[PDB]
Amino acid sequence: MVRVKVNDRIVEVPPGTSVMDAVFHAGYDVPLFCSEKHLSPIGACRMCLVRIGLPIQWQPKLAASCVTAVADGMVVDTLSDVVREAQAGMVEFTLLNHPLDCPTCDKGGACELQDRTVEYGLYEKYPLELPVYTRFEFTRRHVDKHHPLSPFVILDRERCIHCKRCVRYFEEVPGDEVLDFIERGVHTFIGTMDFGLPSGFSGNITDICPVGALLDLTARFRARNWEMEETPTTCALCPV
Amino acid sequence: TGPILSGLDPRFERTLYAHVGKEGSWTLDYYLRHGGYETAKRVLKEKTPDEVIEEVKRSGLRGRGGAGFPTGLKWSFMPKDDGKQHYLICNADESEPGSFKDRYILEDVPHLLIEGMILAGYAIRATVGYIYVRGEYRRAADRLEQAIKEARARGYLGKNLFGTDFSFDLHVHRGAGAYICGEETALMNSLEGLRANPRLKPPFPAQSGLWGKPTTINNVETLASVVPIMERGADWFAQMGTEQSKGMKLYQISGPVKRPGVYELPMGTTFRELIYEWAGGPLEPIQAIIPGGSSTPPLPFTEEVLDTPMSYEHLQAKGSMLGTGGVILIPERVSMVDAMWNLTRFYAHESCGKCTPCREGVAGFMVNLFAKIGTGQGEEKDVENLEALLPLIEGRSFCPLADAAVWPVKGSLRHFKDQYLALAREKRPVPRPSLWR
Amino acid sequence: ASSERELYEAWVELLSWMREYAQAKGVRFEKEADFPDFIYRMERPYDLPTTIMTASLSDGLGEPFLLADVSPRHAKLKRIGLRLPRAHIHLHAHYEPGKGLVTGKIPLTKERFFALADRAREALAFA
Amino acid sequence: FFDDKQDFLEETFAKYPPEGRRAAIMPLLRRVQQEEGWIRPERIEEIARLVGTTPTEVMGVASFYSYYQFVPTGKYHLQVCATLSCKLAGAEELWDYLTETLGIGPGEVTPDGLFSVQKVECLGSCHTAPVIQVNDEPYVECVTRARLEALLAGLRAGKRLEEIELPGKCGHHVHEVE
Ligand SMILES: NC(=O)C1=CN([C@@H]2O[C@H](COP(=O)(O)OP(=O)(O)OC[C@H]3O[C@@H](n4cnc5c(N)ncnc54)[C@H](O)[C@@H]3O)[C@@H](O)[C@H]2O)C=CC1
Ligand SMILES: Cc1cc2nc3c(=O)[nH]c(=O)nc-3n(C[C@H](O)[C@H](O)[C@H](O)COP(=O)(O)O)c2cc1C
Ligand code: SF4
Ligand code: SF4
Ligand code: SF4
Ligand code: FES
Ligand code: FES
Repeated sequence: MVRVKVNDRIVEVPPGTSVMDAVFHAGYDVPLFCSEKHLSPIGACRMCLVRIGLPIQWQPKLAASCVTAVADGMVVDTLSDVVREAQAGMVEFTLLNHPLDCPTCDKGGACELQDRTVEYGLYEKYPLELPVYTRFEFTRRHVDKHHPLSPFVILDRERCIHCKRCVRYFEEVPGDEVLDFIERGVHTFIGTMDFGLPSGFSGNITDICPVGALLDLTARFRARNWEMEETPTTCALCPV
Repeated sequence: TGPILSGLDPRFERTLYAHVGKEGSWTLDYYLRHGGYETAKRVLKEKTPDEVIEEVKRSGLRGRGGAGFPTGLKWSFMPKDDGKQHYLICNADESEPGSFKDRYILEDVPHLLIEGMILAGYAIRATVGYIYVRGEYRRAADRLEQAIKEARARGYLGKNLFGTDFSFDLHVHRGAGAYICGEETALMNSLEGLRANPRLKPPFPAQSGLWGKPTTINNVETLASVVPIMERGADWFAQMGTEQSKGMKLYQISGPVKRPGVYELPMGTTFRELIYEWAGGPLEPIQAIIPGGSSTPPLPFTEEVLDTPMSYEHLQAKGSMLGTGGVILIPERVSMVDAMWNLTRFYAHESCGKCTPCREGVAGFMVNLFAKIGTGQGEEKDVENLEALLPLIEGRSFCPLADAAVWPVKGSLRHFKDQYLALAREKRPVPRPSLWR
Repeated sequence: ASSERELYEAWVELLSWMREYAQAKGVRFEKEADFPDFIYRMERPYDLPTTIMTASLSDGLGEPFLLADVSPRHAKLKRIGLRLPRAHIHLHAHYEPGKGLVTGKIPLTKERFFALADRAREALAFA
Repeated sequence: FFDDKQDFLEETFAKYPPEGRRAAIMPLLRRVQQEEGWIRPERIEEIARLVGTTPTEVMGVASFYSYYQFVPTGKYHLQVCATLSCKLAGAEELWDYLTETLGIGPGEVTPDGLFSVQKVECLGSCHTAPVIQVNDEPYVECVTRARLEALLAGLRAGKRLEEIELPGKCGHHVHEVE
């Protein structure tokens, strides 16, 4: 198997492994929005960036660890100042136009954006200088809000960060295309002409959306993510 | 004189743009009367595909879309035999500002392009090919379909061409005016019935293109340049330009000049020759020029700059690059801030939205930064921040359009950040003089 | 300058028109979102006239066809905006003194907005 | 819409592989645009049913390009190029004068019923700037105030673009500026 090195660690890993899996299998960490388990990785959020050497032969531009294959004897750097500064910058770009709904957002604590923001954002700039959070002091993007797409799912087009998870899933897993973007640029937004949301497996996007865009109407405004008492069990509605 | 072509030396032979504008040049009869389709006849029955590929490989013919990759080696990357159907893609999406050169090739000399596409299809075993034209070129599209119909009637596109075991056919597909759809991997999405969000480059279209077939995409100027190469020598082609820039190039110029337009000139002519001998010299004092297209970084108006040979190497060593040879003159009467303003707003209009940096920063932040600066609102803070912003976008995007936005701004700062500071520290809007009549 | 004030005032005025249309064609109007600087202002004092920032006209299917927004209280480059979803149509109005509410240089009167919303209803609304 | 024309559908679907029917979304949509002036949802549903795909994908596609209009436009949809070259030739003042005279927004239509406005990026004729396009047709190039107002007075009286007297010279591939 192929030998990879992450910042202090050497890992055996099968050849077809993505660099991201080699980082995490190596025990390091990297932001993650565009990619998902069982979904085709495509470099979209540009969060998964690492440094890659393949001889010390450092790459010119940052490598997308979500769509990078791994080669034997590669050096992966996730702790260099450049990588951390770039990840914080991309978080800044992503939260740029976000609707300021966290306290009243149904996603609350179990929101990947919140966690990766507090994880990687605001690189240590060098004093005890009075810090500034956001540079964006302009008018934010405002689109349609709290729109029920279906008797189970509600849609907030402002919270979408334009990942591909729901449409990637919709084409891949059920094979039922009842969702895709409409326009382009920053005006891009999610919509449908199939209104009943006919596919019998739509609910999973509720869990996948790294933001609170698509939320469960049957569980909207009941309790907070940490507040619910979890009971892991097995469903007996059908024999699977 | 020692054999080297760098300008107006009298041994230059117009090949592509010769018949442009001549009335009835779009008739197949015109093309035939000047020796057309002879090169297809000779190559199809004499040469093998590897031979016509080696021919263009030795021609030094580099990609005419702006890339510069040897189309010979490019075709050498193809499977070159697999049993599957292959496709040849004509990229007729011309969307870079200041670029109007291929338009009239498509309008007035189509059968040159058709012969070149037949040559490339013979080279790469392409039996069917598609021509993707932008939704703003209707005259060229009409003339192209007319030419294809004529060739189909007189037996130039058929089951078996000229007795040999090769086949070829072309099909036109009109676009709807989207700059990103010109991207070679996004064009295939747009045609295929998808939204034009680019594809992964590590799989190249030579190995996976339209509908999974091994397609090859070449620029219109490249396909047209194939025909003379096969016609009269590859060395004759390589007779023009420096050691890394062989052949001729279709330069075009726009701006406050006496007679802007197109000139089929060798690679390496000085900017002074182009603007002054040909375009008649500027009409107003120019503060800078954008050589390649719009995506290229501006360079100052200097004598040591005016002497620069327009090539794939001399501009490389000066910081800018030769995208299309489409020069635009920026005068002192218009602020650089306003020029890059319009550039960034244009690139914001045309982003696909996949990459966070391009979509968000460019369409929301960068354009807003330029607006605040040049509308009499900015402060030095915005210029510092925008200065730091570009390296956060350049390195990491799925398609280089994002880099296409920062490099012109990047250089615009490295030579004219001072200007912005003025408009920052004066809190002055960009000057708005009356320019049109 | 101080034009901002009247703009927000003018913005409130705009909302009235929207609501009126709702009763005219019997079409659903919805308050989309209120000001954050009014929810999250805890003790801080608040002088703005209304609390609503974003609203829309939704068709029978609930999908909006017309959107209107106003700039927040502390943001740079303040404006009022209109958008037709799915139609790639954006309008950006200011308030010029003496003239009134104007889209750039062209006045934005009640009749213009009524016609625009009626065109959206006839064309874009699915049901 | 495409019910009437099945020969055209056969011709378009023969241009693409039997599995690549979806490519046909591009031409079919276009045929609607120039025929009816704007794209209705029914057109999109019909394109999907004919081509064997979901209306959602087709709508996303159609809204991806700037040319495809989904609201009514005037009989003469004046597409104004606003790019660098055309601005340097006065697309700012041209656009300002045009819109202020006609009194329209880019989303709405003149009450006369034949004039709509829209900004467009590079029309690929830069030396002859400024440039304007009328809904599908070869550009009216070298647009000066006289050229614009004459084109307007002609179109107002029902003159076909092919038959309108345009003052001034517009070069083919080069053009003399004086
Ligand atoms: N309208 C216009 O004329 C415009 C022109 N441009 C110019 O065009 C350029 C865009 O060209 P790109 O598509 O980025 O080309 P590129 O430089 O990335 O690659 C050139 C060609 O060779 C192939 N290639 C490169 N490396 C390869 C490898 N190792 N193995 C196999 N194949 C390989 C690529 O697939 C491509 O077809 C811009 O950088 C700019 O200069 C850009 C925008 C608009
Ligand atoms: C974002 C993007 C946009 C592009 N737009 C164009 C274009 O409008 N016209 C063009 O000829 N090439 C364009 N290209 C370059 C393509 O690579 C080009 O079709 C291809 O290089 C043709 O190959 P050739 O130059 O070897 O003949 C674009 C590339 C990118 C990345
Ligand atoms: S999606 Fe996440 S970051 Fe955004 S408002 Fe909801 S909890 Fe906050
Ligand atoms: S709605 Fe959610 S899952 Fe879908 S693209 Fe947006 S962020 Fe991703
Ligand atoms: S740089 Fe990224 S977001 Fe921008 S057009 Fe290219 S792929 Fe789309
Ligand atoms: S994680 Fe690789 S770009 Fe989204
Ligand atoms: S700039 Fe308007 S046509 Fe190229």
